[PDB]
Amino acid sequence: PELPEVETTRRRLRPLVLGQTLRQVVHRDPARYRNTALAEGRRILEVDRRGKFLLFALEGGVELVAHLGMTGGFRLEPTPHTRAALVLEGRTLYFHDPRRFGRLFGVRRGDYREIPLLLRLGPEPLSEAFAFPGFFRGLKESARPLKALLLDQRLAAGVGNIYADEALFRARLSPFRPARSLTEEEARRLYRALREVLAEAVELGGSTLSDQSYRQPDGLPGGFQTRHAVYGREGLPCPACGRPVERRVVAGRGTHFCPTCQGEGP
Amino acid sequence: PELPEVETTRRRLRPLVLGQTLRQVVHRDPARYRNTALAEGRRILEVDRRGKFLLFALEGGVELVAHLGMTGGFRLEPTPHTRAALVLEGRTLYFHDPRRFGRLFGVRRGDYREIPLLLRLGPEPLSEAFAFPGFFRGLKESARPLKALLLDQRLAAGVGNIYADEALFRARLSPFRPARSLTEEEARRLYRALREVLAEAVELGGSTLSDQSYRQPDGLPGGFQTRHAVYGREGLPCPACGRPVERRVVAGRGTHFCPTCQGEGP
Ligand SMILES: [Zn+2]
Ligand SMILES: [Zn+2]
Repeated sequence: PELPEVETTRRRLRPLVLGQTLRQVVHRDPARYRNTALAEGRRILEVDRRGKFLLFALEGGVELVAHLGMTGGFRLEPTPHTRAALVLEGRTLYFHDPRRFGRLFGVRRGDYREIPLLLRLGPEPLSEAFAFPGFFRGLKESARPLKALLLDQRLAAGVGNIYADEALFRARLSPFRPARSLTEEEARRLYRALREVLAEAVELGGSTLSDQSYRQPDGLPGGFQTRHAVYGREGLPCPACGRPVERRVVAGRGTHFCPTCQGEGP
Repeated sequence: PELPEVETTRRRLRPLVLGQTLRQVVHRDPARYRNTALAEGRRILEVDRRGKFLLFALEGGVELVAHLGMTGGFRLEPTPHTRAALVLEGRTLYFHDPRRFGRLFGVRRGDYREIPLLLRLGPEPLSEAFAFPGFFRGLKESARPLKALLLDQRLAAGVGNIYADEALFRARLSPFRPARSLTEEEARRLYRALREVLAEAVELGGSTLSDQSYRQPDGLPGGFQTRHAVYGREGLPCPACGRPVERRVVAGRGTHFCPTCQGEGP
């Protein structure tokens, strides 16, 4: 679940939760679900998103921050691996998290000292805060692989494997070359590709694949998967040159790409 | 402060905080003021008292429990020893506490796992629930000194040194005799005296001793100390027989009494 999936969740949850009192946050894991008691007995005023985090604005200056990791998603009905429940006046949201990567943080509005990942997040890719000047600066400030850097979310929040892979293919750039090795012309292509890929994905309700671990609360599948050029298409023809898409796993991280179009491969 | 001082605080504060939004509980001592963030951003629905505890009932099923201790008190103006502040929309309450014995507890309504005393407190002395049969039975089961049973609070919630001493004098009973040694007639006198002294102390707004430690919220002193017969009057004339009031200490525990009038005197 990346920015497009989480943004879709935010948009779909608003109609179902705005105005409702969050009666209780039921769970049995104070290590992963921190200070949730702070959020109880408060009316939900809004649902915001920062990166991949979901932030429920609660009456009285409090926020319930949700980290939807890599499985953790909210459902309208309980599941065998539901680890927490947000009990509202009219309905209940169940936190489906098979691999316990999810997190919840009851905090005073804006106080993210205990949420390091949220604290260092770069600007919102689809906002005016994500400007090319700063983007270019950040790239030249790093010698690490271009892909890896994008995943750190310091240059752009919410970017994961799917969209980094699709943006790199769109911009025709190797995911493995040094970030600072990019020319202004190239960096500009990636800047645009990243923004266009993310925007399109949001418009199509995100991507929905096989395992489909992550599901939207209404169960409506996304449609950006129909635009995937490389992600999840290993062995299939590159949509540009027909060459079989390659999937290389480096440092435990899998990356889809076309060796020909992205200047890599054997 | 004992039941009378705490009750006076409750009565004085209610007209000032009822219906007000508790915006924040300001302090920098999480050791003594625990989970206060739980109470923030909630309207104050009531200010209850159980024994010597003050409880602010907050919208959303939360309670801010306050234990004053030896020198704790809420003031309408800040003091050199203010340890915390309850910032309301219309005003601010300051928790004055020179000796730092006071404590604050933010808790879900009813969850007194951290304040067990609050769960075992006996009936409220000035209530229909405080009955003689139970009181008498409670005394007949103890070989411990009468006064110790008045301080237990499982028998008489809210009673401390001042009112135990004063009740015992009014009832003309030895503070040091075994609780069980009392006859039913003696027990009935102590029962009545205890209730009258507390009721009277409440009427006069609590007791402001020599240390001038206790003061109502606005700063005005209580006025029951003028009715004191033996407390804080060691060496002064008993008001009934003119003999010098004595003060026996038991392991850091003073007890004022008239030897002659209260069946003692060696
Ligand atoms: Zn290709
Ligand atoms: Zn006397």
